[PDB]
Amino acid sequence: IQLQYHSLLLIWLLTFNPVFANELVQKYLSDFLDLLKLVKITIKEKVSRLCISIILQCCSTRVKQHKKVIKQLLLLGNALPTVQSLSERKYSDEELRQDISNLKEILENEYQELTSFDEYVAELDSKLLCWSPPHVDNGFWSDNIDEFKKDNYKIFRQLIELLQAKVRNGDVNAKQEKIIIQVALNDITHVVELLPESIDVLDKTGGKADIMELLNHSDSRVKYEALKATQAIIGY
Amino acid sequence: DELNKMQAFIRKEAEEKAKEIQLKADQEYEIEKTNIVRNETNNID
Repeated sequence: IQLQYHSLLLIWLLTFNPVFANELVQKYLSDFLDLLKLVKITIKEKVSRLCISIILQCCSTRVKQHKKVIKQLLLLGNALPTVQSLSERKYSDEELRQDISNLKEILENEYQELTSFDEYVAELDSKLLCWSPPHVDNGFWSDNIDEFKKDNYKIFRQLIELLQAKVRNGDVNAKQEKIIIQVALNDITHVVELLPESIDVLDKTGGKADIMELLNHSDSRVKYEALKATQAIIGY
Repeated sequence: DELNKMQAFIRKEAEEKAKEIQLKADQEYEIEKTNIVRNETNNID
């Protein structure tokens, strides 16, 4: 605990300089998420305050690309939900509570400009999907169907590439990998049902072959998702 | 699989049905084009 507190203090001191904070922001994209997880797990007021200060310094306006860094943190590490949970929780330390409130306000301001499309784009870039609300939201798919087909179906091509990578990674058949594969299959089925022009692009890019390969997967959920995608493709 | 084969066979039957429909529609269009050709001949006349 003492070593972790000293490391957090050193990180905050380094991040006090905007140039060093900006350099460390790109050094580890998951550093903010790890710090938030450590702050949530740790019950020490001093450690939580140091973690909050370090997180704020990275997203502080002094550091370069403050808005971009804040948006990336909120999209990847779920900074807004963690900050909202921390605000609801009661902290004995007044300085830690003030830092948590400031971080929550910053996260809310960053998320106000952001939308579900930005979150979906970030998830696609990170190649991580765990059945997000947008995937199961019919309205989100209806209002984002044109966006997916935009730029010569760039989003559809990215989804097809992610599905192909998951199929290549299907040998491991990890639970997270299986969930990602199922989410990608559901997204492909939605993009085929709505604006079926992407179906031809997926077939050209081997999406149908990937779905057929996933139809023989050992996992029951993956097999069911692949069967549903095949039914949406040409099935009744 | 078997389900895909039935769907593909249905598509094949639909395509075969569309082939007869396309031929019938094209034959009607050919007759219609001949009537339009008569109008073109009238314009030439």
